[PDB]
Amino acid sequence: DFEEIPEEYL
Amino acid sequence: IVEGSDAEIGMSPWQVMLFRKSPQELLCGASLISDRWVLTAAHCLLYPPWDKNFTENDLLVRIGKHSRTRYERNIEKISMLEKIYIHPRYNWRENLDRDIALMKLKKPVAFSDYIHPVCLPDRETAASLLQAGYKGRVTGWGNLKEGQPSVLQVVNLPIVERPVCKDSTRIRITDNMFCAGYKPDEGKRGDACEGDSGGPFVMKSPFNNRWYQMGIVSWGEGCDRDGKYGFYTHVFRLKKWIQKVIDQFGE
Amino acid sequence: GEADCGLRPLFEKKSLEDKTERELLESYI
Ligand SMILES: Clc1ccc(-c2cc(C3CCNCC3)[nH]n2)cc1
Repeated sequence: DFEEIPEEYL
Repeated sequence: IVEGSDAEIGMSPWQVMLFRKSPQELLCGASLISDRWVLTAAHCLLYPPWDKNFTENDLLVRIGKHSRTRYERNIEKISMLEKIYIHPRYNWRENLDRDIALMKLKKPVAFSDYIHPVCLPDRETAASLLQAGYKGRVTGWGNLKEGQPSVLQVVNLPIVERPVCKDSTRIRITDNMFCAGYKPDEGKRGDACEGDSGGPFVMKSPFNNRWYQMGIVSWGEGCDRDGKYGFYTHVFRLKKWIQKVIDQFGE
Repeated sequence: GEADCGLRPLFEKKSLEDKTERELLESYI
């Protein structure tokens, strides 16, 4: 549902 | 938010999205009170009856947002949690008394046109503005009906007389809660709903033209039901706890 | 409280009013 956030944040 | 409207850009620059890392979902609202501290409802982080007990690493806060689902490149900032603090007397067993928690960010967020802290009230500000009839403002990305908004929603709601709050529910209401919303005879509508909890109830002081966070969206029975009211954590009543945490664990 | 708290860059700082803040003021009788 949500747009992918930059992986640095995960 | 039920029966609200789209926020203007930069209208609520203290608004924070509490965001679960996996799966990637909105958990709650929250608010920026300094460059390293975020305020939310304790039940957004800890609610044993539903096996909810998040740790720091489960969560992200997204600051400066407008769109609900879009990654807002060059606008929003995403921050990791250093530490969660839950009020020691938060009553998850009964009625969500003291439904408040702080989150300390790993690094300070940069303020901008879209990111800016709200004020916490002093005793006089609370005394003066927390009156029946006086309207505050609730913002969030929660459901539109008891579906989901494209952008941050806003609704202004009047604070409600304490006897009326009490007489609307079988739940035991404490001095750490107030309720807000229109009566059936007032005609106008509006409420928070699922996904709005943990966000701010704010008021703009007519004395110094600053926004103060008076409440935290805490709980309700349905959304925008006639004869029912949203219940909000009374922020000023818990401010000694807030200050203690920040004094001891802030730099 | 932080010195600049509660003053929005796109509204109070620029002396622009948002579309419904007046409703709040009008309630503060
Ligand atoms: Cl202040 C306030 C008002 C409403 C809610 C609120 C109401 C709900 C749902 C829960 C599932 N049953 C339908 C209602 N979620 N959040 C939270 C806070």
